[PDB]
Amino acid sequence: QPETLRRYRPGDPPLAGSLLIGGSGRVAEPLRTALADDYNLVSNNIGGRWADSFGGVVFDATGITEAEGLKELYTFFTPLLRNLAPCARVVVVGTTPAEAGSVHAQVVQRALEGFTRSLGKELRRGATVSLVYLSADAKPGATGLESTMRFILSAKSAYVDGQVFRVGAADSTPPADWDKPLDGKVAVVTGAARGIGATIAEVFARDGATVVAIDVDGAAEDLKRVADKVGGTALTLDVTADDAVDKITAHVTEHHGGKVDILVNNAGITRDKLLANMDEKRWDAVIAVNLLAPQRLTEGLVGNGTIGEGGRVIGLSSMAGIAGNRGQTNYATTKAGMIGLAEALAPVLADKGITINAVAPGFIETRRLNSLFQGGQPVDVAELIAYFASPASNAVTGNTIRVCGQAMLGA
Amino acid sequence: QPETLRRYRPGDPPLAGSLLIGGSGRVAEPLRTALADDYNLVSNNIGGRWADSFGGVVFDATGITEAEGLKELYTFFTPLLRNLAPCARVVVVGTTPAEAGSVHAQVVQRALEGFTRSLGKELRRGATVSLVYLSADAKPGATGLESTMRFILSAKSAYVDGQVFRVGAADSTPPADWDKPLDGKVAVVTGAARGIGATIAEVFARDGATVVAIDVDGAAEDLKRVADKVGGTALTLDVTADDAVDKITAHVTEHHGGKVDILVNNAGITRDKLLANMDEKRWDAVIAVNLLAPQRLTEGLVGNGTIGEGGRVIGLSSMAGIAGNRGQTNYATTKAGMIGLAEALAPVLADKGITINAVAPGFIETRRLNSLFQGGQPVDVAELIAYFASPASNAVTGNTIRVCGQAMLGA
Ligand SMILES: NC(=O)c1ccc[n+]([C@@H]2O[C@H](COP(=O)([O-])OP(=O)(O)OC[C@H]3O[C@@H](n4cnc5c(N)ncnc54)[C@H](O)[C@@H]3O)[C@@H](O)[C@H]2O)c1
Ligand SMILES: NC(=O)c1ccc[n+]([C@@H]2O[C@H](COP(=O)([O-])OP(=O)(O)OC[C@H]3O[C@@H](n4cnc5c(N)ncnc54)[C@H](O)[C@@H]3O)[C@@H](O)[C@H]2O)c1
Ligand SMILES: [Cl-]
Ligand SMILES: [Cl-]
Ligand SMILES: [Cl-]
Ligand SMILES: [Cl-]
Repeated sequence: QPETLRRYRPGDPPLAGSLLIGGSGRVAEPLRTALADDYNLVSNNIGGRWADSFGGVVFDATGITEAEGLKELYTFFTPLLRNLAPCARVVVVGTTPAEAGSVHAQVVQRALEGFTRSLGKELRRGATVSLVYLSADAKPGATGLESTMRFILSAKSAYVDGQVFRVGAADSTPPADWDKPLDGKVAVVTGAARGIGATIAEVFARDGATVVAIDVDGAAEDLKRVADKVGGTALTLDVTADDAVDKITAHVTEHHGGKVDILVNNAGITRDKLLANMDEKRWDAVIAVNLLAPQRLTEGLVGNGTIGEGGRVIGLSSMAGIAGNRGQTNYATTKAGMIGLAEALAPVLADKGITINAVAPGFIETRRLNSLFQGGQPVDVAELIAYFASPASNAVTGNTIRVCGQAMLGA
Repeated sequence: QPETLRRYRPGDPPLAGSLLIGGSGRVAEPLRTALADDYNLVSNNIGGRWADSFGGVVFDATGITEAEGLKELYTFFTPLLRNLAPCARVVVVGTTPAEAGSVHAQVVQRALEGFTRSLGKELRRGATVSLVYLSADAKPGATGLESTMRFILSAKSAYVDGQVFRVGAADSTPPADWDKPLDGKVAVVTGAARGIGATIAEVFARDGATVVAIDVDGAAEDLKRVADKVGGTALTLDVTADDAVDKITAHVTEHHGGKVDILVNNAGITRDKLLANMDEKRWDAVIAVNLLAPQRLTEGLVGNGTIGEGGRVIGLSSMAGIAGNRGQTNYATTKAGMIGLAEALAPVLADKGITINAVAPGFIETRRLNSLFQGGQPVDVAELIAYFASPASNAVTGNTIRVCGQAMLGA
């Protein structure tokens, strides 16, 4: 039977149980220190006695440098798995493999992904697995890791499973309130009149953001309703229009102090057709909306300073961009291009204090061939986007993370 | 209905039809020059008239630098798809995205993978798609690309579909005979008494190699039969033994002039068990054979000079190492570690003129959830390994290529 997944609501504790952090690397102790107040931390013990089920189990693998040392994964996890609660979170933290410092160490840190993806296919009742890599150059405090662990170790990550998160070397500052992490931020969401975009607006506003909801003229009525519901503003415009950057710039100058902290390139279309049967309009329309427009909005709003230091850009990719899909040579090209935008701009935007990442949804109820045996919800996608958008996620850039319940499909 | 795939046999032309090479980049013309004698090259024409079906179609995308330029994929391929023969080969050649020279160019070169993987899911009757990336620093002649194109553009690649090949900057020398590419090479194949290993030995010997077939004492009878059939030698040994490197070194010194040109780390075991139910022997045995032994044989034989300039190391990974598999936290860790060995040693071994790569088989008859709607054969795996082993594949290192018929499963 498919598990009814717990999802986030204000005031509900992050985990449905205790948090055990172990392993003998460089992140276990600073992570225990950082999470002790908001989580119910418990220590490991040889007797295998714990009053509560584990809501979260984190293994710090950053100290493993030899294949003989991989046995620590086995000895740590085997006594703990039967105490996992439904919808528990299992996380392994390693070192970015190319930075691990020796051939042997790079081999074992790379091997961790085989372990985590397999373990995810063994967990039951909605529990998920995650692999987080941390740069070898992060400071001892590992503050740049905190927003990633807090996203994973919460109900917000309910439909993210089997994924790899890649954290760089930079220190982070926490938001004033981890429960309102986007407080004071101005967020532009394209395609916000319906679907995933409308839910992104709601989750952003839940987290304290001021949302500029963008959609086409034909959706003006629904767009205003979304904007009013979230306490934000509605901007009707076609993202392919020549003056799109001008219009967004004028709008946030008029209403929101002249800046954009978060840009979500969510607007998109499909024109499905086998390539042998496709005409030019079906190709061109899809490239214009799904690839040219996100590139132009991102470069234009960074280029005129509207998005500045602390900025966050998130693009909507798709599993079709990663695995391909019959009838979608146009669409999948644009969604692989959205990954390309994150990967190509990440070093360029890092000089400006801006991150850029991509989310690749799988099956979103807008089904069963995944570890959670169910389809995702729009809120599950919006939560991953909000994680990237956090002011505390400054050390997370160039990532593509799938929100798919650990779907079988992929590359 | 599943297509009966054409596979390689000496004297059969490489393609089942003509070869059309197009696109306006830096590889179209030198590739036409290199392949003109052995292939039946035809030019594109606006009338759409060709006497024969296409056995191969190659599009050079290295000149595309702007998303508006991606339309060349559409205009080139749409008139050509209906003339593809059964088991045809479609290839797109691009530039390594991080080397493409501008943000816009990196975006479009990265986007090519969405296009190719989608097109593969539209081709019919056994035809396959491939994406090849070539370093921006390759010389105009693109000689380092030739062994990759010749593998793809042949029946040898029958079960390789949807994959990405990554070619570096180095020039290559062709073998004296592309139909006996391993002539004169000494190849060590572990686990060669049965299964995929026995077929690797046969394909290597077909291609002209002298094979050292390695397996355990209990398989001595079958091992000798394989060795005799391929004209090579049998070496009984357990690859986990302390003196394994010594014994291989002594064996090739006694019989094969003291050197190893090709090492295939194929021996492997499984001990499947849910991690919660697994004991220490099931973990340790799998790490010892599948990860520690390949690392030790590779580093030991490079370290004592038995594998030198021109050497080739190929490891057997697995789709389980990429996607994970229930009950295989031990096995999948080792198969992700085999990818880690290729990725970590590639820069170290490049200083010695040695490449190292990994092959990840999917479903090998030892089924239907792939683009070819059928399971692979051991020969299909062996052909991909022989491609890496070619003396002309010196510009191919650090690659992991799946042999899966474009399986739906993955990461
Ligand atoms: N299962 C899924 O729905 C799914 C899966 C993977 C990825 N995605 C991606 O997620 C995003 C949201 O998908 P969705 O299913 O909610 O889509 P949708 O079609 O329901 O909504 C997209 C919105 O974008 C708007 N839009 C389209 N073209 C526009 C333009 N030129 N200018 C401004 N607004 C424009 C539409 O009017 C619409 O309100 C898209 O980028 C889509 O490709 C969706
Ligand atoms: N479908 C598949 O068969 C499949 C799929 C993906 C990957 N692989 C990998 O491909 C390789 C070959 O698989 P296979 O199915 O042919 O396996 P197999 O079990 O049929 O044969 C492997 C051979 O290795 C030998 N071997 C095992 N331990 C050894 C040791 N310590 N020293 C020396 N020889 C040893 C065995 O005796 C056997 O002859 C393995 O690495 C396997 O993990 C196989
Ligand atoms: Cl450490
Ligand atoms: Cl169609
Ligand atoms: Cl060029
Ligand atoms: Cl079991």
